[PDB]
Amino acid sequence: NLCPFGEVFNATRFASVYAWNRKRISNCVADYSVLYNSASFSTFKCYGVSPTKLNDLCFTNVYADSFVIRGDEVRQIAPGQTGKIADYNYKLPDDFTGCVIAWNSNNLDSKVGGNYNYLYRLFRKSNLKPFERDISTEIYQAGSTPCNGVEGFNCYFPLQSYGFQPTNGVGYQPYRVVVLSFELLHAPATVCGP
Amino acid sequence: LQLVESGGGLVQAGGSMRLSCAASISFSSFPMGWHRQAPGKQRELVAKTGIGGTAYDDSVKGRFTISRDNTKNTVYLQMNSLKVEDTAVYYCWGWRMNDYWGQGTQVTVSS
Repeated sequence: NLCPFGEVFNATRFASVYAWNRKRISNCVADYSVLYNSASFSTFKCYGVSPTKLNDLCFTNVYADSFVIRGDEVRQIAPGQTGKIADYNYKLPDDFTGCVIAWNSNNLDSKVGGNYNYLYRLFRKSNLKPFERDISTEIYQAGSTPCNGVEGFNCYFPLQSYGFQPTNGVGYQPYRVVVLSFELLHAPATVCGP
Repeated sequence: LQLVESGGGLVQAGGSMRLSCAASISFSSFPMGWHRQAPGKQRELVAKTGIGGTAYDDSVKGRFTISRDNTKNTVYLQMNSLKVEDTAVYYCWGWRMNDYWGQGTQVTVSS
């Protein structure tokens, strides 16, 4: 009946941004006002839809993409952005319709001695297409000499860890992000407001 | 294996020794450190270091010192004031998506 927003927003662990999660939400009633009052969100904006009108709308499905990035990178989760995250990890289209929601998760995702579980992709041959996911771990050839499985200068394992520790500056602290895509198909709606 | 240990052996209580470890893969932004397993006991952390910080087991604080050369992807464990309890198999360790372990090096401290 009620949409399982808790499974996404309150998951004990989030995905690394390079392997960002997508949860298909269907056949349920969604109260986005309650969701807005669910926590102390630092980001809760929408594109192509009005936030305060979400409870009046019906969608065919809703897709919740979720991941962790550092604070300074939240700005990249938006149309028309560039940077390591937008280029190589998670890319929204220029005509994105949906909502971006982000909150500081330093209390959940940082640990003394470092939490290294959250990773990001630092190198890639080309930029991701919108909503593309790349989970490959092939050695990146940044130079003219082929790597052939050997790591070294200009031959990089393409993922790096955030290594969140609890006293990082806020720009280097972990932020959990949920991007809600509201799918409109020429089919009966399955996700409506109250 | 990706982690190659060196050092170890037999020492008297109060003595010292130094363990070394070289990785053939890059642990840049990832942790490297040392674990140990006494006979009939569970393998436990000794020390680790990385961009996330440096942590020691309570029993070795003030006696063991971990260091790391990021350029060579090497990690070291200076073991001072060795105690009989410090006798164990010591493993070089890293984490990069999965755990990486060295071969295991016997350290024996007797009086």
